[PDB]
Amino acid sequence: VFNATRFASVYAWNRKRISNCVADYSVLYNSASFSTFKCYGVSPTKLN
Amino acid sequence: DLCFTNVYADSFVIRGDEVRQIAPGQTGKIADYNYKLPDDFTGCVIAWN
Amino acid sequence: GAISSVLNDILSRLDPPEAEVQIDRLITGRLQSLQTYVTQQLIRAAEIR
Repeated sequence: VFNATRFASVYAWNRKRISNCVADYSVLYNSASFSTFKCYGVSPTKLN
Repeated sequence: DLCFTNVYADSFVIRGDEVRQIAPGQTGKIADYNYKLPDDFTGCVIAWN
Repeated sequence: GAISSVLNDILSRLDPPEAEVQIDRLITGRLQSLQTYVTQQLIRAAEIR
């Protein structure tokens, strides 16, 4: 989803489900490629 | 009128977007690596291009 | 009025400065739950006396 060649529109957004895996969020929050990272109901570092 | 004992005026430069990390209790590339403030911070911040 | 009743679900989920806002709601609620209990038993202790 992050490195996807194509995204959808807001008219119909792509809800890609994830399950049965290890979610290593370290390469997403610590990566210097996102101009915004806003964790509302959770801490961004506690996710790992 | 109100006054205090001491003050520690800091001095540095950052990008315009990175000023949002200059606040009590932030997180990012500055507050976790370069320059961090306390959650109970008291003072005034000023900047100019 | 908090996100959850369990503290570890707030400590292990949120940052300190955002948790204190939620933690304070549980304290103010649980403290009233005690004063209501102690104030009633003082009245029950007068009937028994």
